[PDB]
Amino acid sequence: ANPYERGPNPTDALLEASSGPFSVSEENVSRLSASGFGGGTIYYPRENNTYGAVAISPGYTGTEASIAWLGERIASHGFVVITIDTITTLDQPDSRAEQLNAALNHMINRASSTVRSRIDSSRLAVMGHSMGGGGTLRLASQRPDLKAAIPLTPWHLNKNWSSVTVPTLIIGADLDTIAPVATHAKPFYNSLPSSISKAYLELDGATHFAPNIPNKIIGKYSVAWLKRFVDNDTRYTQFLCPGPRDGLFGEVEEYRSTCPF
Ligand SMILES: [Cl-]
Ligand SMILES: [Cl-]
Repeated sequence: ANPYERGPNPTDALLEASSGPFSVSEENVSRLSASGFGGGTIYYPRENNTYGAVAISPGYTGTEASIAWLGERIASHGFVVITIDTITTLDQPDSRAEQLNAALNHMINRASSTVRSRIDSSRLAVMGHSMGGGGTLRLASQRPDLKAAIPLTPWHLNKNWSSVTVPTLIIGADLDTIAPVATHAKPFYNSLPSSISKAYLELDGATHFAPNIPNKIIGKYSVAWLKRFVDNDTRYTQFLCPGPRDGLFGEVEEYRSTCPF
């Protein structure tokens, strides 16, 4: 049996809820004590166990407030999650990649024993919004030991991510005029190797700012992806394969994947 399984057997309704089954506490990280990034908040499950750890970046002009809901929701499904502030809010994707890496290292090495005792440092993931999603792709290309990557409405001038080996879920937004899916999210997904576990989920009726507002579909599929790949939790394959409905009258605009994985 899988030693990394946490929490009850999942259902659609459990993943769509505003909170998962774990109570969550928070640890503040000050800007100055955050070596290589701008501080942030660590959310963790109160139940003592070891969990995978996730670092999440905002985008250009964004602060951790724009991603806080998602950090707390993911932590409530059984993850230690840091939502970061960047060194400046105008940092570019490849800078955000370095800061995500710094934040992972902070959680493992420099956070309190309350946080560190709950982290399985061999099971790490990264996520980010917009330029933070571009930073997610860059770090995933640089760190094949990561267990999952989730770029949310990502922006990056580099379209070629054929070097990425990490299981990657790209979430695009159909109405996005800031990082249009035709020039960012879809080219990124298409350049990822066909031989990795990957998926593309395009939200219906959503703008670039959809990740900054509590969103049932972003929360559901982020958690399912992290469960399946950070925890190797095959109880969550059912949500990814075949995935959300995308036909006429569907849950999303489009879903693609390399299932069965
Ligand atoms: Cl949506
Ligand atoms: Cl929603």
